[PDB]
Amino acid sequence: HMPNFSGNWKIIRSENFEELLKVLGVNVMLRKIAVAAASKYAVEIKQEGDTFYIKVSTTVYTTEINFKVGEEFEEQTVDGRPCKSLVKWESENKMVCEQKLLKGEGPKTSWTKELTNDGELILTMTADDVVCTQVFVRE
Ligand SMILES: *C/C(=C/c1ccccc1)C(=O)OC
Repeated sequence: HMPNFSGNWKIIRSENFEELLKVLGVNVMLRKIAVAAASKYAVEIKQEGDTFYIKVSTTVYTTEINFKVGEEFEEQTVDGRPCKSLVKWESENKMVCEQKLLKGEGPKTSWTKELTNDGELILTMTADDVVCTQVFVRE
């Protein structure tokens, strides 16, 4: 088991989170409470080959996804709406996920995760023209 995405990550920066949530139509007071909650984001990943288990948690809330690169799975937008998601590799250490809402119309959502050369995990989340960036380090 060589070094890959696998491991336990804690956030150290969080740029544009508030504006992402605005685009997704979250009200001011909840955006502010979500920004506070976001400085305790922790991520646990177990990666085997193509196949991923990911646990994202804050203080009061936790979610898990399991997916295979290339195969459709069901999950949620940053704002809770169910969606069909599909993950593709973009390079050795970057994956990108396109999301389509199960029900309704709304903004085009996507995320990426990427391991950098100096051992950080970077997560981007996109809603239309707005890009949120979160940097994590090994716990
Ligand atoms: C890693 C991750 C990111 C994410 C961001 C926004 C919407 C859905 C997913 C995730 O969900 O892993 C559980």
